[PDB]
Amino acid sequence: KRFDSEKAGDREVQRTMLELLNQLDGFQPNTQVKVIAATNRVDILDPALLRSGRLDRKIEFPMPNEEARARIMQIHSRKMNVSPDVNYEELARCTDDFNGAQCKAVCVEAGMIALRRGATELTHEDYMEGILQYYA
Amino acid sequence: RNQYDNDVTVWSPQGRIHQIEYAMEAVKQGSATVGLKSKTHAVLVALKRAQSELAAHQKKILHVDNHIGISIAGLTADARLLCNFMRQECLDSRFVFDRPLPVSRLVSLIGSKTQIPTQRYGRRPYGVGLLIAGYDDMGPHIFQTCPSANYFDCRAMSIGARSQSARTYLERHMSEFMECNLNELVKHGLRALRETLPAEQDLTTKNVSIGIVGKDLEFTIYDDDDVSPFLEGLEER
Amino acid sequence: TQNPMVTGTSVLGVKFEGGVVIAADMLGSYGSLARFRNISRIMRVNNSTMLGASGDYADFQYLKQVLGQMVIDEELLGDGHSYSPRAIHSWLTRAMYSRRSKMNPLWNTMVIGGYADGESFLGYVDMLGVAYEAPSLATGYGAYLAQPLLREVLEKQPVLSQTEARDLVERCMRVLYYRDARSYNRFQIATVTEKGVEIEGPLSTETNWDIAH
Amino acid sequence: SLTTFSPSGKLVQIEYALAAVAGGAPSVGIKAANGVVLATEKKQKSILYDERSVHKVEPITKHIGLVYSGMGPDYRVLVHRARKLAQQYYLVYQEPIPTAQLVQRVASVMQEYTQSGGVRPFGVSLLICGWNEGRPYLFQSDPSGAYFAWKATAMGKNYVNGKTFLEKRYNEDLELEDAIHTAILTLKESFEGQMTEDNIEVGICNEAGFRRLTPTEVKDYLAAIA
Amino acid sequence: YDLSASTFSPDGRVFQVEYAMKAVENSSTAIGIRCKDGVVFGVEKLVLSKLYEEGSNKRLFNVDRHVGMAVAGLLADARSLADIAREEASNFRSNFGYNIPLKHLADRVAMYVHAYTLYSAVRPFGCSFMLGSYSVNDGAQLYMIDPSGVSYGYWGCAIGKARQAAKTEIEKLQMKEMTCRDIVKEVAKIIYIVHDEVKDKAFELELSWVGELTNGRHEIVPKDIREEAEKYAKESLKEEDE
Amino acid sequence: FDRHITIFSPEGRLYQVEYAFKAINQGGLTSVAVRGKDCAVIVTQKKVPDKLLDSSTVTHLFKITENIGCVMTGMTADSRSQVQRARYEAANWKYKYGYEIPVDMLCKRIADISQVYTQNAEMRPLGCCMILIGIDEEQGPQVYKCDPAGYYCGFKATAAGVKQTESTSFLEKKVKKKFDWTFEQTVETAITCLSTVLSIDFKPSEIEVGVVTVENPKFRILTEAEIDAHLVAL
Amino acid sequence: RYDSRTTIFSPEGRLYQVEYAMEAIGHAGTCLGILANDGVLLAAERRNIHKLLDEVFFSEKIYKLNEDMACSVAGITSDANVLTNELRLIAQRYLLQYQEPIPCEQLVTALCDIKQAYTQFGGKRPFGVSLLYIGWDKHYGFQLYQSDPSGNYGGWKATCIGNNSAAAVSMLKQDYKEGEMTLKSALALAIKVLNKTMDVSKLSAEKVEIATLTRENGKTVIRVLKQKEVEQLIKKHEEEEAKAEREKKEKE
Amino acid sequence: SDGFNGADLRNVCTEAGMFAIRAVQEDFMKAVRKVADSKKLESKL
Amino acid sequence: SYDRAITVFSPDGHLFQVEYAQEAVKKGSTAVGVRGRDIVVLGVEKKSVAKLQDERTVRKICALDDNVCMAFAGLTADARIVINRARVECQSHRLTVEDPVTVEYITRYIASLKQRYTQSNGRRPFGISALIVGFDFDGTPRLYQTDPSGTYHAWKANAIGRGAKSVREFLEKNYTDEAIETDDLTIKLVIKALLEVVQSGGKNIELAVMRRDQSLKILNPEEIEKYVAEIEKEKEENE
Amino acid sequence: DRGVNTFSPEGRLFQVEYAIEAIKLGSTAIGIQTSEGVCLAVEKRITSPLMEPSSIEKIVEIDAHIGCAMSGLIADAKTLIDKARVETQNHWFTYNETMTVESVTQAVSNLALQFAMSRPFGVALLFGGVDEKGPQLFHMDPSGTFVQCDARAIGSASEGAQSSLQEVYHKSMTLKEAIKSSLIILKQVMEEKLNATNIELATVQPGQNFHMFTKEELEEVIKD
Repeated sequence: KRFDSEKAGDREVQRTMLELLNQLDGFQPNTQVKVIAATNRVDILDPALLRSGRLDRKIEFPMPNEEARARIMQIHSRKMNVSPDVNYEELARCTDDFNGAQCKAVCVEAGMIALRRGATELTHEDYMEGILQYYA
Repeated sequence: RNQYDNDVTVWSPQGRIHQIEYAMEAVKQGSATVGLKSKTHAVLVALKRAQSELAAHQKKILHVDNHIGISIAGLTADARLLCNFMRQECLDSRFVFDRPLPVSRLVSLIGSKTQIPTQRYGRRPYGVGLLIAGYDDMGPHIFQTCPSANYFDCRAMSIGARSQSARTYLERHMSEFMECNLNELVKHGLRALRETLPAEQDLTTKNVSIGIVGKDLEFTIYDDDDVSPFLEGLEER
Repeated sequence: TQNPMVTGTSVLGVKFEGGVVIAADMLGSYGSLARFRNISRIMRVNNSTMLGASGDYADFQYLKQVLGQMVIDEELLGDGHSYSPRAIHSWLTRAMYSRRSKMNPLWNTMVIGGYADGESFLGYVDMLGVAYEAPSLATGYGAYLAQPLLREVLEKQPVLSQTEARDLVERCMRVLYYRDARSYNRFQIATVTEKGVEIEGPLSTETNWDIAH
Repeated sequence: SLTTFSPSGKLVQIEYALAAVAGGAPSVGIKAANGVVLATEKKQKSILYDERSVHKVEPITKHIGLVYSGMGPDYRVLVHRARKLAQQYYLVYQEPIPTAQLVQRVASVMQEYTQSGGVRPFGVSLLICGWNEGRPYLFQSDPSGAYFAWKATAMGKNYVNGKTFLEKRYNEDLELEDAIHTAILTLKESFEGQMTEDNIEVGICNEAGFRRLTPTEVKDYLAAIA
Repeated sequence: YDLSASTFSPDGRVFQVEYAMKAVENSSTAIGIRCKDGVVFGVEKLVLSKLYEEGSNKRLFNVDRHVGMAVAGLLADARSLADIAREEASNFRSNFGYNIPLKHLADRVAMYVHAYTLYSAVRPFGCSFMLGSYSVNDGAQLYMIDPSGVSYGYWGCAIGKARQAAKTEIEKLQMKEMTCRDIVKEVAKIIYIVHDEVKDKAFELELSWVGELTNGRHEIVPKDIREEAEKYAKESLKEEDE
Repeated sequence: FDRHITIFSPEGRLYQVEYAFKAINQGGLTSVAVRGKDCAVIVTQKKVPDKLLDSSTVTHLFKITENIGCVMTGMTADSRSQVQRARYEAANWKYKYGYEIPVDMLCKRIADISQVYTQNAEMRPLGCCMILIGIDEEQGPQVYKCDPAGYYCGFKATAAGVKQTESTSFLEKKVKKKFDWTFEQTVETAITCLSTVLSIDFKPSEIEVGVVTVENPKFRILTEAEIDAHLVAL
Repeated sequence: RYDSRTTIFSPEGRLYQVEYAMEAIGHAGTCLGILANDGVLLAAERRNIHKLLDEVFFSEKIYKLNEDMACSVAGITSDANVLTNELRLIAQRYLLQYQEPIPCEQLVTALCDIKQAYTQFGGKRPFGVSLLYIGWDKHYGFQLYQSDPSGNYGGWKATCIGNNSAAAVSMLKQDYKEGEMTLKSALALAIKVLNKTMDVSKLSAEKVEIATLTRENGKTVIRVLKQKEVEQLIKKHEEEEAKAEREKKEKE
Repeated sequence: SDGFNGADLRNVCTEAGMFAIRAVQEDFMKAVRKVADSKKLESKL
Repeated sequence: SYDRAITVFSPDGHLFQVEYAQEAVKKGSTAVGVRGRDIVVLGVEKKSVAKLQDERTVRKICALDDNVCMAFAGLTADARIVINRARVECQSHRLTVEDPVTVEYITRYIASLKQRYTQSNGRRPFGISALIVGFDFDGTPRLYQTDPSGTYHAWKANAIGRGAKSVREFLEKNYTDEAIETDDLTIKLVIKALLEVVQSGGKNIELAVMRRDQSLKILNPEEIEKYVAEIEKEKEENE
Repeated sequence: DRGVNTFSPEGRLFQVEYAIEAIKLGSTAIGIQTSEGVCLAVEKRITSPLMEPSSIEKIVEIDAHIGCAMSGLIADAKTLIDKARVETQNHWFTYNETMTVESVTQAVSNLALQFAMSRPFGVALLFGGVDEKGPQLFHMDPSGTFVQCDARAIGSASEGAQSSLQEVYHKSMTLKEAIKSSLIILKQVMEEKLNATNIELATVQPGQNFHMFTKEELEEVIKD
């Protein structure tokens, strides 16, 4: 927000931010440049750094759907020595909010899991346990 | 996800509500139950778990009305409360009208209730997922209900842990579904449970409960022995 | 409802072999001060059921609105399930029984007609809650001097034709008009058949007094 | 929500309420021999404001006047409930509520509203005046539900210097006219800009009963003593 | 902070209603157009699981004989609000003997939403909706309602993910002077064109209307009519592709 | 601890009430009102995004009773809630006292209610400012603007919204010269004030203008015909 | 959230609220009471007697609960007001019930029970006031009692509370006999105690408030000493103090 | 129209040129698209 | 009203509140009780009182009936409230049945009260520990104890308070029917236990005893002086 | 997870989990069902000496045809058992019969489900009853999950006792074998020696009603 007055180091970050702003909003066409920014704390960011001559076209990364999870796991399995029997779509269904690289990590863990015994096939349930009383 | 994840009354800055997601997680943690149906028969094949070798398997098939049965997966306490509620509703409906309560109406009412304590800062959802097999004037009905109240009228559905194998089998064999005898109906449900269960584990006549409803047959429960003919006639691998 | 002030008169119903036909006058009365006439005591509950009353018209209208709302609810549901004539019969029985028990009875003697799935329904939910299912009904003071004819005719001939039933009900209501202080030469017939419910406007019978002279 | 006694034996929320009251519209009271005089800075924020709609000095009864410094809305609610309490007193006792009981009950209301969880205590200090009996009474009521009888006093932005000024000014021998002079002089020394007659509101309380002086009389007194 | 409905953010913005609209921005779509002699509704019912069935959970319902509505968002809140409007309409009918005006109905449901966003021990509804109705004495009327509870009379509108594209293709129409018959095919084209198959895989188009043709009664589009509209939408898709 | 609905900061400063004022300002539009010698007028911006809407369906003017008009500036839901609450209050007032509620009482009731909202830490101060216009037996064109904080102040000329301040300054300037206006003079003053503070020319469409006159104690939202007539005339 | 925590226990068995009330009482003005065989008395400091203050109410720290009992309050004045209203209610309900005045111990027990209910009933802060009662019961004659925010109460011959209560009570215990010191000398005892305790040796009727309960005509009488009487008690106290000082220095 | 930027013009023009290549830009009905785009960016912040 | 939950279970599975309450009871005064064949004795530390402090207003021991007597350890107001509740209950039981309340029944009632006040959805669990001694209408020297948590048990003797630990080990040791044969030597054992914390012979040990169905009686201070004198004679003889 | 009734992100209410922890901390009890009846043996937690065995009550009687053993909070068991007894007698009054053990157990669990009450009970119960289907044993946990078991063990030694029960139990024994094996395991798991005063032992048989064993038979079986 650039107005918080906590302590030092803050103000240094604000000069660096303002230098960024200058570098593309000043008396300079800056024609031969292409800035692409990447952030995760979407909400908390400088209102001026924000956009409209600075960071426009703010593409958004959503949570992958079932299809997206199926596609990502397929992509990571392309080089995997998968046997000719896969429920990729149903594994995507099992994902249940498995958005991030977790798909890649799971394909790797499945490789290691099969490698326990030296195999090339998908159990499809040891795959969930790689994924990761009372009633039931 | 710091904060934004206590009580249903708090809206996350993502359009998301997470207590409901947790309730659905508990639904998955519940045990496997598959419901499927033909023109005139609805079969719920359910895996009753064994907490201990000295403790009998937890029954999970409840006959609420003559023409309505439920298979539960999740908190047994909330399942019991909901079963009591549906029994009361069926009795009241029969009292007011000498009719079998329509399955769709019953499921809608249950969804409404389980929604009600999702908009007040004093209560919690019901982490219980139900598969309902009913037989109304329109015939057999298979419904799935979750804590979110998003009831789904399905040709064949599966809930609880390991439900994905049942989902796969049902999707594969839907074409056959709606075109099979009652025995084939039960056999397909049993095959779904076999796929869901670990390969080493096999459906004895102790782990399976079969609730069958349909024309000229009020919802009948088959446990212990009544499951025996189906398992005996069932195919193997 | 603890005062008899403004009602109509007796109502009639016959379980026609192919349907159910009921008749009721358009007399509103306040003790020899016949109130505005063209009120009727019959309405169409649904495509396969009709309601009629022979009690306090205000209570009858109240019942009409509540039941109309209920049936509208069922239709809106869109599930295809439709209230059965017997289901409505039971609902009404329960309603008047509860009102009686709590000491606010609904002052309406009921005549429920219906025809569902090729089955003809005929009910006589009375004041306190007494239920009935007979081929013929003569509710109100017209019971004594109408139900004998219907009963004997049905016993000697169970299955009846549409026109014969219509003529019999017209003759019976004509006798009612001859021998009723609170009758009226203007009545509605509501009939339910597989095709639906039809109300034949405000008909009047061909009453004759010179027959007795 | 107010139970949070700091680790000092004090209730910081009422402390803050007193601070806000201090940050309130200046008002002054002076009790004379035959009556009391109440005044307050009514300066609106523009000539736009209809300077006859929002009053600052309110007669709660034909012989009881009430003014405040602080929150206007809280003031409205408190004066309304004071009118109420006084009125039920009148009904039961077919006689106006004496200032003692009225202020006792108003302070009791203040405290009772202080003594719950979903309640934010009022932010007004009140300056009730009355002529019950042949005696004139002035009482300051504190957000903390404390009622103090007074001779003369000031509240608002400059209440401390108003208090010392009134200390040095007052003498038991003082007629209501000189009391008005003193109150208006206090408001002058505590006021910024000219005292346009209608930007200052004042009310007296005498044997004739409490009455808010009209713009005519307030203009007269200002143009005289200025 | 942005946790409870009490927290007026320093800007003066209550963040919980903003989060409610954010949640609303998850359902597929719900479009409607007020023809000169009625109202037409379409919706992009996404079959989440292939095992589901037609004639199942719907995002449109009937309130009274003379009102319909289409919803988009949390289906639980959707059904709750639909039933709600149901009983308000019924109670108005009980009180005054006639069908409630859509204006007053939208007013009351909007108040209900407004109260559940004001209070503290509750949460705002996670779904928006649109109310359509027709009468001879008052023409055809259409309204939309949001978690904040805004009731504005639209000649045509939509809600959901592709609300913006819905609005654009709505303004690409002489909504003032067409009838329900062609507007239904137009709505089918709307749904199909805005539909993102690449993302949603499965899909189904659900349609309905209420107008003079139906004597001011809301009903699903008949089977044949819906099939014809769907065929036209597919052919329009091929036209646009070529 | 200021996060609560109304809890004094160290020196007071009910931050949530101040935030309610900011919400009012962020309502998204602007309104102005004036009282003439015997006629009061009010104008307010009126936008029609997407070319849909329009009609009486979209608006911000509301007839609280047959003799009292009112305008809103704030979150539409909150404003309508206030409008209908005030309608309830006025109807009850007529049903109790038998006479149309004076605008002073109407604003007083809404002010007390909003004050209760602020007071109890359970009801939020709903973010909108209300303005009432009416005629009195012995005050003629009464205008009273009430705010969620609980002020019910009457202005010979008032304004609400983002440009409330600039509009107020302009109104002060104009009224400083011969406040004794006629109907046409008053309507011209209001319209021109709003035009000055918006720096926008006006078609009859994108505005709402209401009036009350002593001769005609009836709040009237002038139709597009009269709006354009006045606009083109001046 | 935002509910605070009133009726809760400290991790070390304690009640922050109760202790904060105790320290508030301590910071409050000083007061004390003495029980004598003849009668009972109670002295109280006046924190401020600012000349602008009026003198409408007969007392500024004391209230006559009835014709045979009175209380003195150290702490929040409004809390004290409501507490004494509750006391009047309880005692007069008792009188209605039994056609006779309530015993002091019973009234104290009732109010202390109410205090405990406040301390244990959800989010309602306990009253920040400590009470000192002087009464006459037919059972124990004259009686002096002290009650705290915790609900703890004790009937004592004499004690002090408020500011400098510790030093005041220490000196009192040092210089207090058991069954003597009638009002005539108890007045001087109280005056000297307050002179050493208030920490401003200059004492007059302006800064002090003295109440006395005595039995006469078979009926109780509670009276606050007039300014003249307070001033003569002052004068005599300083006189005997100067005496004792001169003999002590003579010995030295 | 709200905000302060004209870069909406660049966005519409570029994407509409892409549209035309897929198939001028007599498409103010399309410019309202990128107006809505910039306004959804406004919604983001 | 408040309707706010309290007494939340801890990660370990304990109740922080109840442990706080029991330690708050422990911090208080010490009191012992014992039962004989027909005598039930109950001694307790006086806890010091100013020469100006009336003991009548220190009632840390209360006769709830002719067969039940409770010694307190905690907060005096809590003592007063719980005592009044229990005594109203005993009179109510007299209404219900024309027999004196048994110690077992009264202890049940007190435990139920404790459970209610620890799980009544917003309450302050009574930081108190109670010791009751009675003789059933038939006559039985029964002695019961109740923890603040509500758990109560049957006890042939008890000792609760600050010294509860040490006095408990002491009494567990050197206790036998020889000691509890009769009123004789039983007061001596009690006084020896209380002097386990030494130097308070004349400042504490307010004592009461109840014979079988006869009555309860507070031991007068001349008698206490005689008992302590002969007890120290026994001591000096031992050494 | 924090909060009063908040659902923990990994499922469960987390107060059920706290209750399970409390039950585990609790003392140990064992119950065994046989066609000849059901036997209950509960280890006691007698504190320092001077304690009569009739001081801690870890066994209770439900009608003349069920016994119940507890593990956990004494007063929690007291309240739950009070409810169970009241419900049993109400059913007997309304039916001219006695509940089934399943039905009484599920009623008590139904009450336990409500978390008025702000916290789950800290007691786990074992009801050995005799009903239409002979002698049966029902284990109920604070979550409300009730199941009939052939042989159950609860408390501090819950897991070890359960393992021993699994090893020793077969579908065919009698009440005598049940009691002797239970006492063997109880001694093996006891806090100290088997003093015959630190245990409570009850049996309900198709015959003699529920019975508390007296000191004589306790010492007899102990030496056996």
